[PDB]
Amino acid sequence: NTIGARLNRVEDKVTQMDQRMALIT
Amino acid sequence: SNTIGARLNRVEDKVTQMDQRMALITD
Amino acid sequence: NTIGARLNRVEDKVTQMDQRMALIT
Repeated sequence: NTIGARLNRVEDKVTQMDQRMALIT
Repeated sequence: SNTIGARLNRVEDKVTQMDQRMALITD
Repeated sequence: NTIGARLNRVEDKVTQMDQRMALIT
């Protein structure tokens, strides 16, 4: 897959883990 | 070893493992 | 912005959150 595609996928994922975080801690 | 591409690789590895450990912290 | 800054910002975020998880497990 493309770097453009991969980069986007990781920016959102980090964003998702951050929200799972926020709801706990 | 340090192109945007090689570093992307590392950052997705870290993200992958981090996402699992996370299932142990919360849903 | 650029692909470089975007990768930097994401490394930045991943790093901050790893230290937060490292405290727990």
